[PDB]
Amino acid sequence: EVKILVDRDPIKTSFEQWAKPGHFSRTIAKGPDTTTWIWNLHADAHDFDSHTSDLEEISRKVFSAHFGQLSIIFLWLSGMYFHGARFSNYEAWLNDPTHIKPSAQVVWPIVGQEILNGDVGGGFRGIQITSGFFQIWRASGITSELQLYCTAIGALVFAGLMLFAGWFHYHKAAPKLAWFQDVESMLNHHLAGLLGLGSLSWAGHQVHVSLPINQFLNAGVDPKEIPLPHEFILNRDLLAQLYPSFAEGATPFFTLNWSKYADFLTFRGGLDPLTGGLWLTDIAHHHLAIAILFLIAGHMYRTNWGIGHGIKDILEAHKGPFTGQGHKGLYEILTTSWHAQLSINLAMLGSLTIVVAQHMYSMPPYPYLATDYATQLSLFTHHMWIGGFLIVGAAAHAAIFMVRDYDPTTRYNDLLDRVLRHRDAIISHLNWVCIFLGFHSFGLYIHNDTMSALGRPQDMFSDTAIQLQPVFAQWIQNTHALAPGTTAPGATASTSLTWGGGDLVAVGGKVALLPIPLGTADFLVHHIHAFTIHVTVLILLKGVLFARSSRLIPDKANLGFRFPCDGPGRGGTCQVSAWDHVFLGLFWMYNSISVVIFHFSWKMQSDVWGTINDQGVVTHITAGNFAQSSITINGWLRDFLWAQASQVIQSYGSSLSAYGLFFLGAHFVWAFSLMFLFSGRGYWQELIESIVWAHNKLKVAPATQPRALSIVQGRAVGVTHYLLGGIATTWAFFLARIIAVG
Amino acid sequence: TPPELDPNTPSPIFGGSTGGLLRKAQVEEFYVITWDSPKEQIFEMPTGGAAIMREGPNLLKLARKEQCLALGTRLRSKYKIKYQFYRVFPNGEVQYLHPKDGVYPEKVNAGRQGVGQNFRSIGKNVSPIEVKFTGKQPYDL
Amino acid sequence: YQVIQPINGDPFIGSLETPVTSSPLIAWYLSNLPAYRTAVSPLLRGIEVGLAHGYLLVGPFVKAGPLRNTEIAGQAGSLAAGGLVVILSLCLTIYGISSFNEGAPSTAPSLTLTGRKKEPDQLQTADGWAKFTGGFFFGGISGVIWAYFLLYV
Amino acid sequence: SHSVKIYDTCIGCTQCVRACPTDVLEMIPWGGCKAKQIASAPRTEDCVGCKRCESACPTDFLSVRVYLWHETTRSMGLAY
Amino acid sequence: SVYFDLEDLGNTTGQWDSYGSDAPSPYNPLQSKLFETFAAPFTKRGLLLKFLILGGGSTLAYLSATASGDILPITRGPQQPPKLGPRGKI
Amino acid sequence: INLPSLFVPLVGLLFPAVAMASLFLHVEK
Amino acid sequence: GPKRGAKVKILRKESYWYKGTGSVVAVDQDPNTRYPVVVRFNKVNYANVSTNNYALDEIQEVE
Amino acid sequence: MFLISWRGYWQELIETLAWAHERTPLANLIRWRDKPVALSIVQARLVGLVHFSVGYIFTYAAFLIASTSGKFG
Ligand code: CLA
Ligand code: CLA
Ligand code: CLA
Ligand code: CLA
Ligand code: CLA
Ligand code: CLA
Ligand SMILES: CC1=C(/C=C/C(C)=C/C=C/C(C)=C/C=C/C=C(C)/C=C/C=C(C)/C=C/C2=C(C)CCCC2(C)C)C(C)(C)CCC1
Ligand SMILES: CC1=C(C/C=C(\C)CCC[C@H](C)CCC[C@H](C)CCCC(C)C)C(=O)c2ccccc2C1=O
Ligand SMILES: CC1=C(C/C=C(\C)CCC[C@H](C)CCC[C@H](C)CCCC(C)C)C(=O)c2ccccc2C1=O
Ligand code: SF4
Ligand code: SF4
Ligand code: SF4
Repeated sequence: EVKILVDRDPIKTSFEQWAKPGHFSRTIAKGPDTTTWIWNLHADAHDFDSHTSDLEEISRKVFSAHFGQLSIIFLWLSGMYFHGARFSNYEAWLNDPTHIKPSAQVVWPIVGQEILNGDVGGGFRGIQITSGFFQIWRASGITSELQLYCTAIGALVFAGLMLFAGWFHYHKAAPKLAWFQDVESMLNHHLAGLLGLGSLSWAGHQVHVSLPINQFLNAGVDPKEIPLPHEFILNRDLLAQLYPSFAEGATPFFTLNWSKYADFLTFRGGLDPLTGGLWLTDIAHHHLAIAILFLIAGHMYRTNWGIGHGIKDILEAHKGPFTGQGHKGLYEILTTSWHAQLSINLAMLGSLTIVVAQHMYSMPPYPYLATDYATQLSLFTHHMWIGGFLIVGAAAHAAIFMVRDYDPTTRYNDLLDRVLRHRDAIISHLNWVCIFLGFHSFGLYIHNDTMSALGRPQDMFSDTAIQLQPVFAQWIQNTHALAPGTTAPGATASTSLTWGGGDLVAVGGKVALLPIPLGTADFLVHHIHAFTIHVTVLILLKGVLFARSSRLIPDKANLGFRFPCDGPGRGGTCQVSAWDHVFLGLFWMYNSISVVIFHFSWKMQSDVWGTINDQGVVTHITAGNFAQSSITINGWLRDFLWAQASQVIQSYGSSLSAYGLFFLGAHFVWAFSLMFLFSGRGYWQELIESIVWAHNKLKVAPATQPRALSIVQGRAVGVTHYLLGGIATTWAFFLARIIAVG
Repeated sequence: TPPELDPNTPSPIFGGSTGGLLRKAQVEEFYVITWDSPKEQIFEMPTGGAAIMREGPNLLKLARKEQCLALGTRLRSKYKIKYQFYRVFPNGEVQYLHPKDGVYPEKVNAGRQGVGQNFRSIGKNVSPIEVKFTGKQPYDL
Repeated sequence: YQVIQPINGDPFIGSLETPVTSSPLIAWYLSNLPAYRTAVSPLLRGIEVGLAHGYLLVGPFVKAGPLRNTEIAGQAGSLAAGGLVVILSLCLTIYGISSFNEGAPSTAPSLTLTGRKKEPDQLQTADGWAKFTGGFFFGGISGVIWAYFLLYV
Repeated sequence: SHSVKIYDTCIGCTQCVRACPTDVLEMIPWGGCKAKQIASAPRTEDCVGCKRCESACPTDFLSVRVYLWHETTRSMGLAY
Repeated sequence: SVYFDLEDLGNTTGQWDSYGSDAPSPYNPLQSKLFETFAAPFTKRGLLLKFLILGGGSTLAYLSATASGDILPITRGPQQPPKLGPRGKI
Repeated sequence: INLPSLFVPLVGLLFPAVAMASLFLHVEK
Repeated sequence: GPKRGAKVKILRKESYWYKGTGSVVAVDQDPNTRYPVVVRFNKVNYANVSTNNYALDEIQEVE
Repeated sequence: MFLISWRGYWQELIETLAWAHERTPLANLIRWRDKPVALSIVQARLVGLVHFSVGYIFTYAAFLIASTSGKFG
């Protein structure tokens, strides 16, 4: 019987706990004897499992926490809209999107930083933004700064509401555990109410506000001269002038004469030639269909009426000869353990962010986006990074479940057990396939470097020597290019210009998109991707599968999820914990994503982006050198890194100088991590002994005894500074490069 | 007191895994742990996976002594059950290992002679130069 | 019915019995390989193994080697294959010298799946391994020569 | 094998013995401390050298000490 | 229904021959005699080692010392006139 | 160029083979 | 020996509080006790311990 | 690599590889005489430092000689 369950006033609201650091932990609440205390206070702050054993209290904590997060995000959006209204060149940009650089940040004039306010156009001086907000705002039909202001106020209000909701649902009316456990209902409401009504109502805004205003903008009429959005709702005559379907109102909808609505609900595909973005009509139709799909999907699970599936039933129905009991027991696991859920959701959300990156490069959804190379590069890189991080997190919390929540005596599952019983085979096979992949991908590169160095280019792996064609990908390309004529008749063009066949979409003299050629170089990089991903998976999966025990450490589970080791014995057992596997997996994720974004950058600058001359002459940014240059490590070293770092290294004395500063700073932080990664806390402790002596000599030794960081924190600081450094380096490199030569 | 005898008692219910014995058991040595369970019940295997201990006598062969003391520790701590374990050589010989004198080493028991006990504080160890060119270590004195 | 069972019924031996490991087709296949002819002279086994391996070895050397696009492709590739045959024979030889003492008996299993006693493979002895290596060299070179003949004569 | 030594600063809290994962240490009668007992290491052939015992010892300085020495298949924690 | 036996430590520790067959020689008798007589010299591991090392080195030295210029560019040598160094140096 | 064609493969292939085999047998004994 | 609550200097070289001062808690009168002098310190050691046993020749009453 | 990742990870990995070898037919016929284990902690530090130093020296040597002799001042 699914219903609203809530406890009234579980926790009194008082600043008393604010004045007592570490209140959540009986150990930390006692106070500091050494400095280590401090770090612990922050490390275990959000580890609610180590706070209480009660699943209910934890669930409440996470719920209000989520409200806090949403509040923060609303405040963030509020900031973006407000800065877009008060400190930007957005209207000017609307007047001329093809020759004005998007800027929504200005700096104050002190210590010379005024130079950062550069000539972005529109009679405005500031920092060029690469978030892509301007194209969103144009797509939403926003024309004035006033509307941006109003959206900012709305977002601020929503921030207040989310914060209050957090306080309310923690201190005043806190849901019961059964409420959180109503997964059938939660799934129904999230499928139908969130996504369904979300894309439905959004389709509403698109059909009533986006389409008309954008039609006007594309027509060329001055934005101020364009009718306000509410008028298109009040006066249906305007929409009728733009799309005659509205003359018949909602009649063809109910009478099933949907063909009449082909004016604003299309299925053309490809890109709009005068904007370089997907057709907004296609987008509106897309959101309508999606809305229907999710709406019907949200009626799958049984709640307070007979109809509907039971999750446990569907799970217990799937069991084979190879797997025995199958998915039985998983419902209980996934309705009592937050870490399992977090694992699944992190893996899938990360993967989703990755697919978002790819789909947004290859099918530009916003007007004047494809030709804003800075924005595209930025979006791709950003979402790729977010994805990778979320995935590593999925590994972490999978392992955390494996150590803290797994209990085969009370919550047994056959699949998990069987996985555990042949983990050696799984990990060994992953190992082998990783070595094979490494050899047969990187080894090709080294082979090429050697042959090239020895004066034997005819012995290389390339398109002009020993060819390794991506036949399968080429076939998929051709198939997807010929699809509109055969297997998708209702579609006018392809879903993306990047497919093997097609024309070329250009906007304002710049290339928006064109068919992307795939050769030996692409085979090579793709197999590098497969390799790096496989290694990352090797590390993480090994980490979670051996989190509880191994032949080396039979009782590793009792040591916890996060611990440095089990001593120098057994030959040495450093980094045996699953946490340390998350730690190594982070480095490998960094590696993989780095080579991925380099792949994207070089390929785009070489074979896609660039200017287009009259009669159809396309001049790319790096003139198609990829196919010949990316086949050796030296090519990446010289033609990519060395050649393209030019913009960042000579950005001094201009508006892009901050990128030079960040280039150097990031290199510095990266190197700085190596001190932590390469060393150990014993040395630091003894050094600290000497320094402490010096402080005692002058009566200035603190009561909170100065301690070297723990082994684990040394590792965490190490990997954190390593990632921050490397990623920020590629950040500065990318942005300076693409902003200067774009 | 005489050590426990080692007969052929039934093994726990388990579908088999890849974490069991290897060639070391055949050529060098393996181990055997026995216990007496009040009922049929699930326990986690030291080598990974879940097994079912039967009621009465149970005998499990493992690859390392550490696995044996691990499992035994989990038995005594979780299931409140006494355990023993032995080492087994390829020739067939069995060596009784734990608990050595019938009493757990945590609690004192008369009869045990000291091994490796230095009757001096740790700081009073001689410098390495004192033992140069000898076979002795400063902690062997 | 279930598909995966403990190895030979023993759930505490570090392996599992799957269709890949133990099914009639694969079992018959492996048991008929020269390596598992546990009751025959290791010399003949060596001849077969070396023959097959040298024969396959001729392929990739000829087509992928540095002289693949020259009139002297077959000679070069086959020679290289013979070279690898020699090197691998050297490897096998030192493996035999290092692993088995002339006095030491067979280290091969002396039991079957059923549990009955049988004569240990003489492949796991010094003399036996030496014979196997001789067979790998003879058969290796012979296989290279034969493949080269079929390919270019 | 590794070497394990007990020193007379031992106060017989037995923490090290119940910390060993391979049953190396044990408690024997003694008169040097109030607890009437001292630690002992009769089975260092099974010692892996993890040093959990040292991490369990309360005394300053340690009354149990592990000197990693000759390396064997048992001390390497190998199961193969 | 047990798997522990002191008298039979072989079955206890899974020391089985999983795929070894007790079948007699399936090979060609004439070819068997051929190989048993002709491949015999290489069945002495010391002599085989000496023969493979010395013979292999000898062969390598042969094909190396007599390598044609049409095979190895290193034996053919330079065929174009030399270029002058950066600072007018030979 | 005459001698190098003899000595180079001698030191680069034969010598390390002999040495590695010898050291292998020595260390394995 | 020294009285209870007496401020003593540590003479044991391998002690965390070597050359430092602590307070006497109790002295074991059993002559078989090798380290009777129970001492407590203001700061904990690397093992989070604030108390330790010493011998008569390992403490020095000062003020 | 040798400086950042430490022993236990590799030791366990190698354990799974040892299992892999003892359970792979044909390859089963070949067995090691010295048990495969992960490098020791100190050994790891040394090997890591060695790769680091060699890389350092060789890289800077190549740059030095190439940049200088490429133009000869
Ligand atoms: C994440 C969102 C975000 C970010 C990164 C920024 C960033 C910026 N804003 Mg923007 N802003 C935002 C949201 C954001 N804003 C929102 C939602 C609004 C609407 C209210 C604004 C309205 C706004 C205006 C009107 C201006 C800016 C300006 C700026 C710039 C200078 C900031 C400054 O120096 O403040 C001033 C610095 C301080 C106030 C420092 C005091 C910090 C105190 C001492 C900390 C005390 C700790 C304590 C716990 C915090 C208070 C808690 C409180 C509950 C009591 C900087 C780029 C300026 C600008 O861009 O000029 C060209 C500017 O004029 N912002
Ligand atoms: C506004 C009045 C108010 C007061 C007096 C309290 C008081 C309390 N809360 Mg409650 N709560 C409130 C509002 C309030 N809350 C709101 C608005 C929410 C929704 C977020 C919650 C949700 C909530 C949860 C889930 C929990 C509490 C808990 C508590 C108790 C301990 C918390 C504590 O002392 O740490 C004080 C914490 C801080 C001073 C840090 C604030 C952290 C902010 C909000 C995060 C955002 C910072 C952001 C990242 C900026 C970083 C910038 C840059 C440096 C990176 C204490 C009685 C805890 C409890 O009862 O334990 C048994 C507990 O688990 N509260
Ligand atoms: C889906 C979101 C999400 C949520 C809710 C959690 C929640 C949790 N994680 Mg998980 N995790 C996630 C994603 C998430 N994680 C991701 C994406 C990764 C990959 C990096 C991980 C990898 C991971 C590890 C390895 C561990 C956790 C742990 C935890 C638990 C304790 C967290 C804590 O208290 O730290 C307090 C929060 C901090 C100390 C924040 C500081 C983090 C760095 C310093 C900030 C980075 C700098 C920033 C980018 C820029 C700085 C600019 C300037 C300030 C210099 C908590 C349940 C821990 C645990 O024990 O679980 C039981 C744990 O050991 N997580
Ligand atoms: C690791 C990737 C890789 C690959 C695929 C190649 C491939 C090649 N190299 Mg290159 N090389 C590499 C890395 C690689 N190299 C690196 C990193 C360097 C720097 C040290 C070099 C330096 C180099 C030089 C100096 C030369 C080559 C040459 C060659 C060519 C001939 C090689 C040869 O004769 O071997 C023989 C090939 C084999 C023995 C094949 C064995 C593998 C088989 C397929 C295994 C089959 C297993 C089976 C599928 C499993 C199931 C069994 C079941 C069916 C029964 C060949 C195209 C030569 C050339 O001129 O190229 C044009 C040459 O002169 N390489
Ligand atoms: C000791 C320093 C030294 C070094 C670094 C070199 C280096 C070289 N020699 Mg030269 N060589 C040397 C001394 C040295 N030589 C001396 C003193 C003689 C007179 C006997 C020669 C006679 C010689 C000839 C005829 C040729 C070379 C050639 C070469 C080149 C190829 C390597 C080779 O095959 O030589 C082989 C070297 C020898 C046969 C003589 C060395 C014998 C000494 C007495 C023992 C050395 C043992 C050594 C220290 C052990 C190190 C390994 C150990 C640590 C494991 C290489 C640049 C070849 C060449 O120039 O190609 C372009 C070539 O054809 N060398
Ligand atoms: C440092 C010493 C050294 C020397 C002198 C050589 C010499 C050679 N290598 Mg290289 N190689 C070396 C080290 C060396 N290698 C190392 C360290 C690596 C790994 C980085 C390689 C990786 C490599 C690859 C992948 C390839 C070579 C190849 C070659 C041959 C050049 C291609 C050619 O056109 O020749 C012409 C070659 C022939 C016409 C066929 C050669 C047949 C030989 C001479 C028969 C010898 C038989 C005899 C039993 C050898 C036993 C020696 C042993 C007992 C010591 C040439 C013989 C190529 C090759 O072997 O082509 C077949 C080739 O593909 N090498
Ligand atoms: C951007 C942004 C924002 C804003 C937002 C908005 C503005 C929203 C809106 C929203 C909306 C405005 C929504 C709406 C919705 C509606 C709906 C969802 C409706 C539905 C309906 C229906 C579904 C119907 C049905 C029916 C039919 C069809 C017939 C029969 C009867 C009935 C009636 C049942 C904020 C500030 C937050 C923040 C910042 C960002
Ligand atoms: C450098 C380094 C340290 C030393 C780093 C330390 C001790 C970090 C602490 C440094 C800060 C600056 C001390 C905290 C400062 C206080 C907050 C006081 C602030 C004073 C104001 C002026 C800001 C380790 O402890 C360590 C441990 C394990 C592996 C590697 C390493 C390692 O590489
Ligand atoms: C990769 C890695 C391994 C795995 C590496 C292994 C097992 C070494 C394998 C090397 C192979 C066998 C040979 C490699 C080729 C060498 C060039 C051989 C040189 C031999 C000299 C005598 C010349 C560890 O064991 C390890 C241990 C502790 C900390 C870090 C690490 C670590 O990072
Ligand atoms: S982590 Fe530090 S302490 Fe723990 S084992 Fe590795 S080295 Fe020894
Ligand atoms: S080191 Fe580990 S194993 Fe050796 S004795 Fe101390 S605790 Fe027992
Ligand atoms: S821990 Fe230190 S003190 Fe306690 S018993 Fe073992 S040795 Fe004696």
